[PDB]
Amino acid sequence: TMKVINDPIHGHIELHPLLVRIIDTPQFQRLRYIKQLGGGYYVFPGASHNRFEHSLGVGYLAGCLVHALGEKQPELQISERDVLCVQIAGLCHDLGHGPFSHMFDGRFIPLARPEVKWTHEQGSVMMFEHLINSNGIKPVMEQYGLIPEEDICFIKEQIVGPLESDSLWPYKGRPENKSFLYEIVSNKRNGIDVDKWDYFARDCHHLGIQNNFDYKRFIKFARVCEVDNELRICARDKEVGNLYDMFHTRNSLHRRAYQHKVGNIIDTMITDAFLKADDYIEITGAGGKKYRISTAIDDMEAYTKLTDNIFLEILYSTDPKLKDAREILKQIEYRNLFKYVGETQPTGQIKIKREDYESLPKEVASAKPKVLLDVKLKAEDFIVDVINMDKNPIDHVSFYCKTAPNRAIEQLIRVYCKKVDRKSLYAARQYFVQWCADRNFTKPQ
Amino acid sequence: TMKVINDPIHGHIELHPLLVRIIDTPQFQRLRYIKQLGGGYYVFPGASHNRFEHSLGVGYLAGCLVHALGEKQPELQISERDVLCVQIAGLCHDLGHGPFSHMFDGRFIPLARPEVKWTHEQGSVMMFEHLINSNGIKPVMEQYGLIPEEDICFIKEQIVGPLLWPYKGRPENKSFLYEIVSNKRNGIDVDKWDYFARDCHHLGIQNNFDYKRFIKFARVCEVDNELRICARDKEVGNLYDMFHTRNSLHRRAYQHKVGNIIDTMITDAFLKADDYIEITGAGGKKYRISTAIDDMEAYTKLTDNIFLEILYSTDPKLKDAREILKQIEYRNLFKYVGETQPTGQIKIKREDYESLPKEVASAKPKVLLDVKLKAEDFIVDVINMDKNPIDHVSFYCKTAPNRAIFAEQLIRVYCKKVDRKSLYAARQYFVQWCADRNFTKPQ
Ligand SMILES: [Fe+3]
Ligand SMILES: [Fe+3]
Repeated sequence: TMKVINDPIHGHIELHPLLVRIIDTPQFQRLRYIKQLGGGYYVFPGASHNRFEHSLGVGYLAGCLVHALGEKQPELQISERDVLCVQIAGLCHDLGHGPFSHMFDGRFIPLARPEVKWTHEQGSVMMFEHLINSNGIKPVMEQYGLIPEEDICFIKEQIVGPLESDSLWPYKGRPENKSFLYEIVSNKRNGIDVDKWDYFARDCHHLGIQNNFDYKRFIKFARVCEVDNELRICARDKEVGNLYDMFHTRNSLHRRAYQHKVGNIIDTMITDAFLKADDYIEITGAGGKKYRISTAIDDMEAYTKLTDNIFLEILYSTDPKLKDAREILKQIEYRNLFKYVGETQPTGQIKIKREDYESLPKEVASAKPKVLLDVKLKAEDFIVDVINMDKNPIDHVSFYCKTAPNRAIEQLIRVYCKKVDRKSLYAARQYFVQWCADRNFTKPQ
Repeated sequence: TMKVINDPIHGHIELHPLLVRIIDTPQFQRLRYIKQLGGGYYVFPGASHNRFEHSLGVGYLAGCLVHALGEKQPELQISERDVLCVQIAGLCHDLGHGPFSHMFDGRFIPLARPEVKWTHEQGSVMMFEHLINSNGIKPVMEQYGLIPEEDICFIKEQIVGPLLWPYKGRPENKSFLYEIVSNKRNGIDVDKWDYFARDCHHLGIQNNFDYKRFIKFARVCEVDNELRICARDKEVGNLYDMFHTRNSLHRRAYQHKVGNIIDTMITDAFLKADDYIEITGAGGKKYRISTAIDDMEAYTKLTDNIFLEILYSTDPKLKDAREILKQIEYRNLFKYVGETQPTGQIKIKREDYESLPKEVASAKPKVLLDVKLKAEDFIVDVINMDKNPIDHVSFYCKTAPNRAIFAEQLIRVYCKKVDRKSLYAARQYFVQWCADRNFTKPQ
């Protein structure tokens, strides 16, 4: 039946039946309720897009890439099984994302369970297992040629990396003669996945930013080529221009959107409300076990029901135990947001870790501003946001000469105050410039 | 002093402080949680847009058009007061929509409370009143030049209509101001200019209308001694493209066969939960999905979230409704039986919607069947809609500027039993019904 979907970025998108059986599941439809840019919608009206449309776009591009490669280089032995496998992986890369996307894995779980190590990617593999175990997708895979064991491995390894983790070949879903396949959906080495292609295009389409690259061109002029004796997705030397444009694009999206002063403040605000509500909201999981926002990631049956909905559940609650949290959201509505204090950077290659996120506010309040301050602030009154951004650009990308196509030719720390009196704002700036100095961080300007 | 927002459609929208005060309220922010195409999102994966962005765009377009009209025609005498009122009309236009937009007032309320007469436009007037009274906006309006009495009247009339010049908000010499946010005559208002563009941009359809061009070559001319907004002859081309865009959107999106079934499925889950869903209102009064339209304190909290409340619900009372929605996830949707029209007959009325399923199941298919379906098994979807329009438009010529120059009802039937035998029985019942109701013969 090959269902066709009309997407705003990719136009008509043909979907194989296995891809549909997966999409039409509770586990997968969950992304229809998780905004892609998270809190960015409270700054960009156009950012109403959710992770569902993204996951579809990534599946469509991942397949376009493998199929084009296999058609131009039959030697590579790219099979239709491989095509379908890469498609499913790109279709589930974000299946593990939580409410408001990055807010959840980058700031919420870190401040809620600092001892835990959670990643949207780990979550993706776990939800994939849940999806294929709760919707009997295993037999459907066999029916369409896939080899369940081997192929499920291949897909998960495409989403999270060598599972079993100067040596040899670490993957176990596919051999080394097909290494290039592991570079389509997620590849931070060259920093060019098909995921980034879709998210750049779509976040640009909806946010209002101009997209300068043309994924279609790459897909056409792409070719597997030998680099340091390894099969790698290379591209013609003429695409350098397009690549630079793509990097420009990436930079613009980060500066104007992903690192937006207010959008990030609204993120820390929502996170605060969640933390204040974490001891009261109940997400029912397996066997009725009542998980919490922070603990729901331990039972995929509940993480299925953990979406952006929680936000409104909080806003519309009557439970007095959720007043604190609810009022934070009410603040957002009225636009009585946290007040920006300053911005600093770690020194050297130091990078603050998630396990130490909860400590940052306290260190700020425990500082001793030289000039004695009238008002004394406490941590609870402080918010410390750590913004991560992921090296010369085109030098790390591989290229091939058209005559011989087979061969080849970071952290921002922002401090915001929950109090708005001119007084407390001045005191926060003092505590902040101190924390920077006594932790050896750049001089706030 | 201002407040620039960045929209993918209009670009850099500048927002006057009064507008920003109206926007930053729980009442206006509730529109960030009501999808525009409602059921469409389940068919068009990029139709995730909500009414909030639409509202901002209508506000912007309204100001763009009035301010320009006045700049070129000072004779008309348009004040910043008029612009701020028209702007507010644009913003609050949709304040009254309900869960999954047009589904709420066009099918759910009519099927749960046939006796009631609720329109989203009425609810917009109610929520606008609630907004300005709950967030002390009246003194702010006075601070920026408005006359709360008259001006709120002008805004409310601009949304719902009159209440021989039938308006108390503004006099007749300013009648053109009432054709910006909603002109039911020429089908040209900024609410359409926006929703066309934005919907096209999220659906994957192309929009060939350059609203900027109209706003440019647009002036106010007289017609039958009535000041109206007319376009330049050089815009006919543009207007034609507009009229195809509309049709395209209607044929391809608004009237989509599955998007429509999915909507009637949503309404079926809401109807199976109304009695069990509580919405705290004024004074703690608990309201139901179908009664929150009576108290705006409750209505303010009635958004699409209700969809996810039922889905994540554990109350066994809600199980039935949960299953309906679970089908939408699993894509085990209602099946399309057929379509018809009431040509040369009386049009179907909302108060009768509820009654329809039983009529269909009461039909006596001429050839007896092996399967007997029940009224609970049918779903009757009445699709209403609002000629050669380019003629209904008014036009002017540069030389002498001052001077001038689709079906109505679609009844569709879906079946819940999806086996062959049942769908066949359904087609028989439906054909019979169409016949003994003198409705067009099902194709
Ligand atoms: Fe992604
Ligand atoms: Fe509208």
